[PDB]
Amino acid sequence: LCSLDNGDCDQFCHEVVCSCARGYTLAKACIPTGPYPCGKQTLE
Amino acid sequence: IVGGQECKDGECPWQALLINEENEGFCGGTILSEFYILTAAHCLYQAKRFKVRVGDRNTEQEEGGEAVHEVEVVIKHNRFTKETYDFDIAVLRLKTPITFRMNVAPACLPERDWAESTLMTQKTGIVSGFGRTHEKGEQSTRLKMLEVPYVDRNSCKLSSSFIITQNMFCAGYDTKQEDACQGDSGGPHVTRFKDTYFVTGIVSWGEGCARKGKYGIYTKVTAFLKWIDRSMKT
Ligand SMILES: O=C(CN1C[C@H](NC(=O)c2ccc(Cl)s2)[C@@H](O)C1)Nc1ccc(-n2ccccc2=O)cc1F
Ligand SMILES: [Ca+2]
Ligand SMILES: [Cl-]
Ligand SMILES: [Cl-]
Ligand code: NA
Ligand code: NA
Repeated sequence: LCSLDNGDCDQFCHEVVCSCARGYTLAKACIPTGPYPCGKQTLE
Repeated sequence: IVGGQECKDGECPWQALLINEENEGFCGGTILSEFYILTAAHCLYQAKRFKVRVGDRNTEQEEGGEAVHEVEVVIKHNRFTKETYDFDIAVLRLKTPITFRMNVAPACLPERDWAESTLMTQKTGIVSGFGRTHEKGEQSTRLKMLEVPYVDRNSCKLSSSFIITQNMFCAGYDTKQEDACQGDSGGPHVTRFKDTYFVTGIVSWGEGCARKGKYGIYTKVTAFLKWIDRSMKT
């Protein structure tokens, strides 16, 4: 169930089937595809 | 933002600022993608003509990474009215695309059902903007952020002079002197989940700022995820 540890998903969870925001690919975990993926603070 | 702290470099990169013909900021926004900014519908009434500045952390110094964008299309929720402040949401399509960089990057849009069960149930979110730093004072020349706890809808209703709708939620503090304020409207309320920030709210309204027994009221973005998606494809 997504109700326990978010189904182990790094981002989205539905019924387990994980999802990621646009700009990420499913590795559970979600992997950024660029230097400025959504929702990430930026470093110099 | 009353209380809180200044945003450090790269800390609040999805912040946008709406600027009027005087080149002064009057409302915030949230960067959604290269072409789209999320803001409050009520902001559109404040200036006939406005532009969007991204990358700014200090409105008194021109610094590396600031850029100005013209708005091509304004998409204002058809049900918004000043009578109720309900449906307080608009999307702006820019004329030219934003280049993401230090201090300029989008917040993530969540999936609706997941956001309702997983984000709206977190303890706190983060609000940011260049608004007043005291209810009676002047707008901040520095970008500020503030962690605000989600507030129980029924406590909020009891505290409020005005109707709280299902398209709103409440956040902030009963008596602690920290809150969003005039000028912060339209800006981001984001919620972290496992190292990623998702946009959960739009700064909407409050009875003053940081008043004892009052909270901040935010547009509930989950209620509009489908409306936003449709708007960004229009
Ligand atoms: O008009 C103001 C002016 N305030 C707006 C400023 N505060 C804020 O914008 C916020 C405080 C906390 C958040 Cl979040 S936004 C204060 O500096 C002064 N506030 C306000 C109160 C109520 C209100 N409202 C709510 C429901 C129905 C009708 C309606 O008018 C709208 C509104 F802007
Ligand atoms: Ca600046
Ligand atoms: Cl309602
Ligand atoms: Cl007021
Ligand atoms: Na809660
Ligand atoms: Na309060």
